Amino acid sequence: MGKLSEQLKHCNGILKELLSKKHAAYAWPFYKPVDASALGLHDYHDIIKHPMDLSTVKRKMENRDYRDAQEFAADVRLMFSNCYKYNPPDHDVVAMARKLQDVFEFRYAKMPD
Ligand SMILES: CNC(=O)c1cc(C(=O)NC2CC2)cn(Cc2cccc3[nH]ccc23)c1=O
Repeated sequence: MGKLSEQLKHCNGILKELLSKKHAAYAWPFYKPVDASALGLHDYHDIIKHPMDLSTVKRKMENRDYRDAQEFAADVRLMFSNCYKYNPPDHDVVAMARKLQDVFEFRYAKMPD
């Protein structure tokens, strides 16, 4: 019933949408941790100090790690910030990040107060 639980269920809804087939064409680079070794990105962990991905966010939601919506948002935005910091701004992964962030920001804005 409480405000924090209700706001966290909004976040869970967003999370579920970000991982849905509706957004899969652009969301898929954010499903799993960046495997820097597999992708040849041997400078990734020198540039990105706090890696984040939707699977980690989902793990933290399932483990009741997130105490409020603001904590959930900070992880989702960190994932996007990491993409914008590491990747050239003309790489498809950045375009895909932009589109998924647009989904995140517009539904997050509708959070029950
Ligand atoms: C969060 N993900 C990343 O930061 C990421 C970085 C790089 C990457 O190679 N970045 C280099 C600096 C350019 C490659 N991938 C895979 C990928 C994703 C999307 C389109 C693609 N087209 C070709 C590969 C590819 C990612 O998911």
